[PDB]
Amino acid sequence: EPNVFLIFSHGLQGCLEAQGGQVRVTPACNTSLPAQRWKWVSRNRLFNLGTMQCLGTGWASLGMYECDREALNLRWHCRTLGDQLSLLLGARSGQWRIYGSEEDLCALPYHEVYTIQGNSHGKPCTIPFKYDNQWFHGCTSTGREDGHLWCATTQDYGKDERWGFCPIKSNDCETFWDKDQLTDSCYQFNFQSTLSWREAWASCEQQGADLLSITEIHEQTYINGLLTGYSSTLWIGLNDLDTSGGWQWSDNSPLKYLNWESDQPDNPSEENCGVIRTESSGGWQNRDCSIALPYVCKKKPNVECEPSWQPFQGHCYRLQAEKRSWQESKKACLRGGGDLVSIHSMAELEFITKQIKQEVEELWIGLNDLKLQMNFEWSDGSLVSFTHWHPFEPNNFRDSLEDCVTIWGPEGRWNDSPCNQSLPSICKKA
Repeated sequence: EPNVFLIFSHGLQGCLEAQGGQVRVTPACNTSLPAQRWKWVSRNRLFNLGTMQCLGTGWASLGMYECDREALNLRWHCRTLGDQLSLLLGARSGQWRIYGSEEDLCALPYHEVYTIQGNSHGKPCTIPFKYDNQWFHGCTSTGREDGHLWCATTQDYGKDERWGFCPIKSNDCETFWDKDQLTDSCYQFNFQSTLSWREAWASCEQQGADLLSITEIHEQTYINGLLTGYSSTLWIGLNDLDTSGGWQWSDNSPLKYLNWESDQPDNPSEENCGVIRTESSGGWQNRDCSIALPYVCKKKPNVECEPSWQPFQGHCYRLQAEKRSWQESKKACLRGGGDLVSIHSMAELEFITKQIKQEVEELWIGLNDLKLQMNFEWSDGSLVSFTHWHPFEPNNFRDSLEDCVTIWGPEGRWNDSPCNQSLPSICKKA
């Protein structure tokens, strides 16, 4: 019902129809009628709800045939379909569009829907498929008692007995999820499935979810945690993929907590997607995004300033041209009754970079990991709600221990560097 649509011709002023094995175009289009209702399916086949059959011709013997029929041509490219109909039917501006909205017929293609459990290793729903000589164009609950929506991963479940569960967008977390009662976070460890990162990213999105994000040390300890006793290597949605940026979370979460393996990450150019390993007791490694590994999903239900200080929104900001270590830079802020600058918004980053930093190369900012290594916090106890690393940053967490963060160049993105280094700094108080 969501991605089912009606084909329409302006040149012929009528929608496509199917009757038995013959195709007619009728000017009076009613969405109520299923014989006029179509949807895209696998193998570039076009599926009809009313007839529960596919459109095809012969290698101009056009009509409607069973999808299983291999000897005919049942394949259609949406981008040419409009042009083809005009040829085989004569719709002699004269273009073919979706009935409701003037959208191309490629507006709602068939998305591979990835399974979750079952003897099928996450393999996508084969649509259509045949159980007990009945054609299905989606997931059905018939053949179960628990009522859970399931589908097959082959042309014939009677012959192959290959099945899987269906993804369900929801705001509860039951049967398919474990729940952390401290944070209302629901996690899903798909040990058996084997999908790419891009494929896995999809399978999570399909469930009103996304790939894992470990934003706090508590999350890692909890997960460490649920992995206990098991053997696997799982995708986590830690990517290097933003060409113009460093590491980030697939859910645009702030990268404040790290748990890389000792000699990791190596090959940040070829291996752009991160994984969690049980063997390292929760440690992170980066691998090739093309490889097929299990994955983990995560979802959550439901001013007048001082004289030398320029203002932005709630707070006042000032530049210290004097060069110092990170720590001695923070002290000079205290002497001013403020702390090292803290950034919580992109707007705040632009101002600080455009108005305050100006044409100075590098600057210390409030971010560090001195309290606990690998866990970054702002100096003024502010929440880390924003992360804007430069490409392949951060990288100095295992080499320096006392790892501190700087703004670098015009763009305003960040490098991490030992607090050894002497640079200018920016202060912020209200």
